[PDB]
Amino acid sequence: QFAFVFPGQGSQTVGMLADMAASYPIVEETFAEASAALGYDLWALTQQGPAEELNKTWQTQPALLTASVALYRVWQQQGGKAPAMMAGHSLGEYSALVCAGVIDFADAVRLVEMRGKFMQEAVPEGTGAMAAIIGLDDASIAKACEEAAEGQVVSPVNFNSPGQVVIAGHKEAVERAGAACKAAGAKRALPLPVSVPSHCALMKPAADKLAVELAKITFNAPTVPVVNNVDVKCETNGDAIRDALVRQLYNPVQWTKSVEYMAAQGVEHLYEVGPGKVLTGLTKRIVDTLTASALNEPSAMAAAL
Repeated sequence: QFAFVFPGQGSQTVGMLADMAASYPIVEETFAEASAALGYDLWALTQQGPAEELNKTWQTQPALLTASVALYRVWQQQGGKAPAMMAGHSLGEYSALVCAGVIDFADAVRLVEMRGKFMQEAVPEGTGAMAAIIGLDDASIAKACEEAAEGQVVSPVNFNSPGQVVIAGHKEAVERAGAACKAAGAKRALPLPVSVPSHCALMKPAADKLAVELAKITFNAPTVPVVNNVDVKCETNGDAIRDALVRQLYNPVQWTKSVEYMAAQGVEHLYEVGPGKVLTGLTKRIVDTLTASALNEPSAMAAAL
């Protein structure tokens, strides 16, 4: 039994899905529905860039959501069975929720565009930072972050695997926290091309505004279980899912535990339904008997079907 996992911001690249689109017309059909909802040509953006445009997060998010949904749609169209469960990393949670039938596709597309805008404006450029902490246990990182905060905000924001954790917050505190992490034994503290300090308390006022938009959108019951980032819970009540998306934005993404949870439910393989191979690469680092592979190239897609 397999699950579908859906990647988040960082997995996009200019040219993504080009080959899948050439094998499967539904890809561009899907991107055209999205483009109609956004008022610009999403496909052309993903194929032509430039990268700097594709990496603006109010454009990244709809781009990635649409990419993942298109891949899902290819799977379904070609007779693929439903996954036992789904989970999506950050933005990817929206993708899962679309594919599980909870949010209308066009609704989600507009939604994550607004999400992106709320996030971007949350904090002035140059006030926030993210760092990748490499080779330190979760708990030592939390302590390091607590000690370093000193009335500013910094905390773990992605638990991606054992020994791979992202922190974020105010620039200065993220610096303090990196250093404390090194002092505690971390192999690396690598600064990321971030700005937007997502998934810490700085996103609150963005989350409040997201809540207002989410309430405008019909949420349906999921047709397959979706394990959420915030609680590692499969909610089925629309308003509970809604609430989980709000809380998701200013709380850490529990990817490690979500992947452990899926394995604990009997899942044996994760298909990454999205561009890139980020989540695929995490998988074995979380549970070394779990396998994973990506479904963004036609051959892989065929081999899996």
